[PDB]
Amino acid sequence: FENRVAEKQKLFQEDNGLPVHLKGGATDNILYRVTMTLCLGGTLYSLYCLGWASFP
Amino acid sequence: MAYPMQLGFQDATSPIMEELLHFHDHTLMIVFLISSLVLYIISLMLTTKLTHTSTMDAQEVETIWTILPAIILILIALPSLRILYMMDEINNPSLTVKTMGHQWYWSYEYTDYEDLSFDSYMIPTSELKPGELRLLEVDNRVVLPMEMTIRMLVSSEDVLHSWAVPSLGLKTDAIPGRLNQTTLMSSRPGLYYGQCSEICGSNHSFMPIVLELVPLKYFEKWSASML
Amino acid sequence: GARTWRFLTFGLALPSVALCTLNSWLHSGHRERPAFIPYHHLRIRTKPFSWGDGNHTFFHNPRVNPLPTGYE
Amino acid sequence: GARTWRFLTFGLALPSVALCTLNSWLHSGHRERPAFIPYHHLRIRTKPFSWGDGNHTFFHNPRVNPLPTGYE
Amino acid sequence: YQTAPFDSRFPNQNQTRNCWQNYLDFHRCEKAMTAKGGDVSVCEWYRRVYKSLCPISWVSTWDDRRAEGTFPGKI
Amino acid sequence: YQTAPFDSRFPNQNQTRNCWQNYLDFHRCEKAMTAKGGDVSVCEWYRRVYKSLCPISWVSTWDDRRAEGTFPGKI
Amino acid sequence: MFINRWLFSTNHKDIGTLYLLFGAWAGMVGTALSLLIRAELGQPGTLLGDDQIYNVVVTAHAFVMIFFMVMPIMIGGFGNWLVPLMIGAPDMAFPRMNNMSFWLLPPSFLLLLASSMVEAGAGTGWTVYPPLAGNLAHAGASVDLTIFSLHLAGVSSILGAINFITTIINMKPPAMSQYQTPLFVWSVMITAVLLLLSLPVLAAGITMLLTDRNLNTTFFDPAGGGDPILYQHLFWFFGHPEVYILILPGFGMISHIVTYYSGKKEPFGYMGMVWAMMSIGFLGFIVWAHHMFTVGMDVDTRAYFTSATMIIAIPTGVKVFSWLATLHGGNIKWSPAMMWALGFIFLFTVGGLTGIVLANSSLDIVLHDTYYVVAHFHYVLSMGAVFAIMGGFVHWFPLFSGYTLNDTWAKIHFAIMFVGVNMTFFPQHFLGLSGMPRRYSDYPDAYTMWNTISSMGSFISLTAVMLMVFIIWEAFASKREVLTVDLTTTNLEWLNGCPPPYHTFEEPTYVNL
Amino acid sequence: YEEGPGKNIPFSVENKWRLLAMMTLFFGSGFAAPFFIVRHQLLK
Amino acid sequence: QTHAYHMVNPSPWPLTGALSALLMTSGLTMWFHFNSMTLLMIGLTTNMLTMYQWWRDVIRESTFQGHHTPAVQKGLRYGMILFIISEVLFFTGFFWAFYHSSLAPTPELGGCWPPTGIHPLNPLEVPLLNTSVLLASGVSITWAHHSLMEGDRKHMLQALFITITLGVYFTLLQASEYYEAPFTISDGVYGSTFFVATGFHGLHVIIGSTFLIVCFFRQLKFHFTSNHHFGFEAAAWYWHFVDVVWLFLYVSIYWWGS
Ligand code: HEA
Ligand code: HEA
Ligand SMILES: CCCCC/C=C/C/C=C/C/C=C/C/C=C\CCCC(=O)O[C@H](COC(=O)CCCCCCCCCCCCCCCCC)COP(=O)(O)OCCN
Ligand SMILES: CCCCC/C=C\C/C=C/C/C=C\C/C=C\CCCC(=O)O[C@H](COC(=O)CCCCCCCCCCCCCCCCC)COP(=O)(O)OCCN
Ligand SMILES: CCCCCC/C=C/CCCCCCCCCC(=O)O[C@H](COC(=O)CCCCCCCCCCCCCCC)COP(=O)(O)OC[C@@H](O)CO
Ligand SMILES: CCCCCC/C=C\CCCCCCCCCC(=O)O[C@H](COC(=O)CCCCCCCCCCCCCCC)COP(=O)(O)OC[C@@H](O)CO
Ligand SMILES: CCCCCCCCCCO[C@@H]1O[C@H](CO)[C@@H](O[C@H]2O[C@H](CO)[C@@H](O)[C@H](O)[C@H]2O)[C@H](O)[C@H]1O
Ligand SMILES: C[C@H](CCC(=O)O)[C@H]1CC[C@H]2[C@@H]3[C@H](O)C[C@@H]4C[C@H](O)CC[C@]4(C)[C@H]3C[C@H](O)[C@]12C
Ligand code: CUA
Ligand SMILES: [Ca+2]
Ligand SMILES: [Cu+2]
Ligand SMILES: [Mg+2]
Repeated sequence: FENRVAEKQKLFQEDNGLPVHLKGGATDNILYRVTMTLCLGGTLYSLYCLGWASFP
Repeated sequence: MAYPMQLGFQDATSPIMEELLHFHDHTLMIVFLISSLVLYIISLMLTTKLTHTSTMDAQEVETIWTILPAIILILIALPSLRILYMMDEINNPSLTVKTMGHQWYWSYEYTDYEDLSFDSYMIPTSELKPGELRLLEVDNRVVLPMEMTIRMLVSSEDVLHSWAVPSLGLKTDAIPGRLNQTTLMSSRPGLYYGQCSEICGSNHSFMPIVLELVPLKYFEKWSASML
Repeated sequence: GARTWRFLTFGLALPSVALCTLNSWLHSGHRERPAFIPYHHLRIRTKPFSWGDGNHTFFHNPRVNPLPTGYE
Repeated sequence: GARTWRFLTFGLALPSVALCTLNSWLHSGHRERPAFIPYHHLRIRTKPFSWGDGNHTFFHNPRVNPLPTGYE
Repeated sequence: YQTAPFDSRFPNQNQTRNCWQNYLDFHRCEKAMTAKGGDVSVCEWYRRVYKSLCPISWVSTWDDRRAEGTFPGKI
Repeated sequence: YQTAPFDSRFPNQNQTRNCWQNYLDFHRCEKAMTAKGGDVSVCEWYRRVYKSLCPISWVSTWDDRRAEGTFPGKI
Repeated sequence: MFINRWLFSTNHKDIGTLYLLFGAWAGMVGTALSLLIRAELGQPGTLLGDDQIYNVVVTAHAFVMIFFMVMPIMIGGFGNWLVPLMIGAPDMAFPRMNNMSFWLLPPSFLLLLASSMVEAGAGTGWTVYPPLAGNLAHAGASVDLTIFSLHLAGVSSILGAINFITTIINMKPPAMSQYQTPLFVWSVMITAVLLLLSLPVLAAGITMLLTDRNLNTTFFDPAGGGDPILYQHLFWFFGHPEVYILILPGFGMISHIVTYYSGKKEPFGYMGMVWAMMSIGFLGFIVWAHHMFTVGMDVDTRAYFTSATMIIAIPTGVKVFSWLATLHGGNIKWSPAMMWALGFIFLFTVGGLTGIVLANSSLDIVLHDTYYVVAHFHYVLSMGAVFAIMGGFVHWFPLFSGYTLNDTWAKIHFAIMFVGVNMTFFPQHFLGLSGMPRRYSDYPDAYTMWNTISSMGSFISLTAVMLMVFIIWEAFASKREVLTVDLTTTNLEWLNGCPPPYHTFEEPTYVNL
Repeated sequence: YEEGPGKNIPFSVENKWRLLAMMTLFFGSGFAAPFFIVRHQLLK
Repeated sequence: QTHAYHMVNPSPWPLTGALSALLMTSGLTMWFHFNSMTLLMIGLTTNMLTMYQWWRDVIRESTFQGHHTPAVQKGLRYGMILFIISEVLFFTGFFWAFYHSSLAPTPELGGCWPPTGIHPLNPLEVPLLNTSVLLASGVSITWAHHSLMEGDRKHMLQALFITITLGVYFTLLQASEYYEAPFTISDGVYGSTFFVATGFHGLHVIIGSTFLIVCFFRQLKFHFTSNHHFGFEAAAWYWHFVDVVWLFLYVSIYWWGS
């Protein structure tokens, strides 16, 4: 393998205003949307489960 | 038992409860004095227009602030530990009684000679006889001889309980798989009450202890009648 | 230095592992399982396990792990 | 720093020695000596000692160290 | 015999092992006295002491386990 | 009885504790049996085993020490 | 921008603000639970008709006040706001991990309120002792949800401890030694070390309880050779350090408040104050079995725990006398914050002294599991922690908000709260000495008068809480913006204005050697 | 981000009466919750 | 700024991590009580996604953006040491449970340790091999460290590969032991202490191995300099912690406890 760290330094130092979690490009957006949708949906599901379990 | 508007301990029924009363009086005098001194000194610091706001040297006063409290703690610990080692000293009990905690009642076993055992349940409020005490009476009291050294062994058949009789200075946890020992000696005949003293679920408030202390001859007649 | 720690890796550490592997592989045969006794301090069941039929441990081995009622 | 090790000396180490000195102080005073029993595994004499009468240990204490024949 | 005396082997608040040791001692002795058809009166001290100290439910459980072959102590 | 059988408590080359245990067991039993005025015959197994295993000089020394009150084992 | 700022924060001040809001809400929950306790005990006979529910209310009351009110306010709120400011640091060491310590608390709280809503709740006491807390006596999910609530609270505080220790050690000005950091910063460092060491032992213990309940382990079950008393050792090995965790940041805030309103540049005997907190922290690890004097331990063990426990009075007395010596010679400003701090010194002293009574195992036989213990800890912990929090809140409210409180209203609030807590808790000493057990839904008739008075006091404190909400509303309603504050030369947290900008110490302080 | 008094909080203080509503809902929800949990348990 | 510290970009991962903890705990509850694994699998997924993206971002901030000044690196060193201390005290609670049970065996066990009916593993067979494996891995990881400091890419990768291989070997040996063990977690306090203490240790071996694998791939991608490689140092410290916990388990549970 070859040392491509300089090319990643250039990408992650680009003056584009992106926060570090989104600065790799479109794939970061997709992974963030998957993670947040599973967390928020999972959390809504956990509240439904609480509602169910709160009664006989 | 406790009485209305009571401030202090139930009257001592055993020599070790007497000792604890005297020990508490000693320690409470100290608590009072230290509480009062701190309140007084707050008031003294707050009641002068005189000022001193420059750096103060702390070394000399910190000797007083450590030595005087050290002495006071030693003056508490000495009598404290004397009583602790008295309530450990070897005695010859003449009787062993077991109590087993349950959700929510006590059982008693007197197995020195015969297999005598019985359950002791709280008398419900709706069933109290006139002049009987709410939450404190039981159907079967723990009949014991007065003026004699008794070994109590305490355990549980379910969760933790704790077998307590304040006027005798007694509190011993009831732990399943463990047999805890305490010594009981009443100076007096009569009825002596206590209450379960480890949270054991919904009816923790409702499984009291009642000792019935009688002369040896009457204890023997009661034992004999049980046959 | 790196040279010294490589020398310890190949000259001491891995030879030790080779000798313990040989030791283990010499005593790897199956031991004869002991008679079943339904001791009350073993095969504890206060609540069914959250898998299978509730009565099998997670890495249950039929050859050496009896159930509360004995060997399968 | 020296400042920190002095703080530990005076704030932890010497207060510890003072507490253990109290503890020792309080539990001192002679305990009664046990009945003499001429056990053959104790008061060993295979050769006389090279001092005194040959029969007294180097820091012999008459109150608590019996001879082979019992307390002096 | 009035009750079990102080035993220097078991001097603290936790008397579990005192009960257990005297139950074992009684049953070991009883088995020794039956295994020559000997006499179980020899075992009486251990019987009185475990009967005095041991909870009835412990004695009853241990007895059941000896009969079942599941008693974990050596007799 | 021919000799002392294999004892899984003492499976190795050093048999010192086997001799010692059986000597203790014999004398503890003999004490428990003489004391109720029961039968020392129930102690016979321990006697045969310690006599088989124990050097004569050990038994002799231990007997002397029990008589002197200097035996360091509990009987 | 709202989600980025308040859900995705990496800012010590905003995270401190979230902790204060969280803790204030929790305090309302904990106060409502306390009033339900006192409504039941206000008259003999049953009110709720359900003593399992009473036990669930008492259990939840403790967990909410300790884990969701005191610790979030003192360490998450005051700690995050003040520590970086007092050492001129631009943020915490781990500003993103900081945000996760915050966001673990709402899920932790949700698990606690799920415990109370499913089955019949966890009526265990906050100690959660087996076998009552086991799968026979508490079958169903309630205790498991309580254990998981504590795991999330535990992780939140362990990561927060790592953050505070690292921040305080690594992020001071290069010239500033540990012996030039303010006492509040010392108090947080020491609290964080106690958290780091104690919470993992609790985590081990409650994990064992979880496995006994769900995986057929027998750590605490005598049928498998376990021991209920092992749970108590693990719990209290954490629990004693926990009570010092609850008070130490309070000690720090009191030192700053007493110094400030005495008009002093510095507390009396700084190095003795550091020594005293470190001594309390250390001794706090070797005393736990004073919570176990009735379980059947050996006499020599009881003698050791009595003696070790009493030693804590010595460093504690140095702090009390040092606060008094900081007042000495002051130009005293009778601010509401000063009132809270003076109330603290007295009420803390009373509760500490009843602790020394309880340290004596012999007497503890008769006082254990009675209202004497409840009286002790509501003085030293409930009033101590609460009075330090209220003093800190009214002192630093203008720093955090940019707005002033009405000082007359704040004094009224103090007066009501002082009467209420004393009327509530002082009579519980009498109930304890006369043998009323704690954790009781009902009591023999003899105990009626002092329980009646105690319940009347609880309503007085309710009136104070409601007034406090009004006082906070009035400050934000009126918008009196801070102009000047005195003594900034010895209170660095004020020197960037009210409120300080989002980013402070972008250019660090200059401190030479 | 907005800086200064009234701007460093996740709630608005622009209108004291809207603020009173938000603070009432906020503290009142916390205070009410245990009363409703007790009711929920009693109603089983 | 004219300080050397790191002002971190606003991040969603604290909130996703906190919610992952809610889903894993409510998930365990729903598995233990309500016979369902759904919430638990969502929580495990979101936890793994959160850890992946958070630690990715730390690599972006350090290797790619240059935010790890000496002051920042010194902070992370303290952070990792304090984290390891918290993990030592967690293990201490399990050792306390072990010694409590084994030093005072109750009548239910037969009043002996091991309990009646427990046939312990021979500590001289696989447990001794496991000991040689983790000790050897401590030697190989030290070789990796020195190779990196000396600027030797090939030998750092070989030494780190050997370390990971030994970690995997330990894990497969322990999995085999678990299956072959004639006692279970339900075999009273013997099984309880054995499986919970060695099980949490095996979890930490899997975590440590995963950390070393992350370091292996970062090294393959030339992230580490001969002077700046804190992720490698942290993984080495963690790995030494895992070894030391094993040595205490081996002496306590396998050897003294047999
Ligand atoms: C910090 C801890 C703390 C606090 C503050 C309190 C506060 C109160 N507690 Fe209690 N309590 C405990 C900890 C606490 N408690 C614990 C640990 C138990 C043992 C449980 C068990 O046995 O298992 C217990 C148990 C206990 C009992 C014994 C129950 C029994 O044994 O059956 C009683 C009885 O009256 C009681 C009453 C009260 C009352 C009336 C208040 C309050 O009403 C007193 C007044 C205080 C307030 C009203 C709080 C005000 C603060 C805020 C609102 C925060 C504001 C925030 C900002 C300014 C940012 N509590
Ligand atoms: C803020 C929290 C806090 C603090 C700081 C303390 C401080 C102390 N506590 Fe308390 N304690 C609790 C919270 C706290 N406690 C809680 C919550 C429980 C119950 C848990 C439960 O069961 O639910 C409890 C229970 C508890 C028990 C168990 C009682 C039982 O259950 O039977 C004991 C036993 O010794 C104890 C003692 C002490 C001692 C000696 C101190 C010392 O640190 C106090 C030292 C202070 C002083 C002494 C005052 C100032 C000193 C001077 C002015 C100098 C001069 C003084 C002398 C010479 C004496 N406390
Ligand atoms: C091979 C080496 C390492 C392998 C790791 C384990 C693999 C599966 C599970 C992984 C998680 C393990 C961690 C420790 C938890 C408990 C048990 C784990 C030990 C284990 O694997 O034990 C097994 C049982 O697992 C069981 O019950 C069930 C196990 C699954 C359910 C566990 C759920 C409990 C989770 C507890 C969460 C607590 C988290 C703590 C957070 C603290 C933060 C402050 C043993 O098998 P057995 O058939 O009884 O006997 C073998 C007979 N031939
Ligand atoms: C307070 C601690 C300091 C100790 C100093 C005091 C005493 C002498 C010096 C000690 C040197 C160390 C060890 C030598 C061996 C024995 C002494 C052990 C310590 C001691 O002092 O033991 C005493 C016996 O001393 C006796 O026999 C005394 C015998 C004196 C002669 C010693 C013989 C020397 C042995 C040769 C040394 C060889 C070293 C070789 C080095 C290696 C080279 C390759 C104990 O007194 P006691 O009355 O029996 O019991 C107390 C009853 N109340
Ligand atoms: C199938 C798998 C099942 C198991 C899943 C469970 C979890 C497994 C996770 C394993 C941990 C992976 C951690 C990877 C960390 C990568 C980021 C990293 O290493 O980041 C480094 C900083 O260290 C840092 O933050 C240090 C970060 C330290 C992280 C410490 C992690 C330990 C995590 C333990 C998890 C809790 C366990 C508790 C269980 C009860 C970056 O700095 P450098 O290396 O100097 O580089 C910069 C140079 O290039 C410049 O020249
Ligand atoms: C039953 C199940 C219940 C369990 C619930 C699990 C709880 C929560 C879900 C966990 C999700 C974790 C997600 C990853 C967190 C990584 C944190 C991390 O690595 O934090 C680092 C700091 O901590 C450091 O180093 C050293 C510390 C690293 C810690 C890693 C996380 C450990 C989590 C669990 C451990 C509890 C402890 C076990 C002992 C009790 C980085 O700090 P940041 O502020 O980010 O950046 C700073 C920048 O300068 C970096 O460039
Ligand atoms: C993107 C965000 C994520 C959103 C989350 C999506 C939620 C999915 C809803 C599915 O609900 C499931 O329904 C199953 C069937 O109805 C249940 O099966 C279980 O319950 C059954 C009840 O009949 C039993 O047969 C078994 O225990 C078992 O199959 C199970 O508990 C439950 O989870
Ligand atoms: C050819 C390649 C060069 C790496 C590079 O410099 O880019 C080499 C250098 C070190 C090698 C690794 C090390 O030799 C250790 C391992 C050796 C095994 O036989 C194969 C996998 C293994 C993990 C190797 C894979 C690959 O061949 C690597 C990565
Ligand atoms: Cu039985 Cu409380
Ligand atoms: Ca009532
Ligand atoms: Cu404590
Ligand atoms: Mg108790």
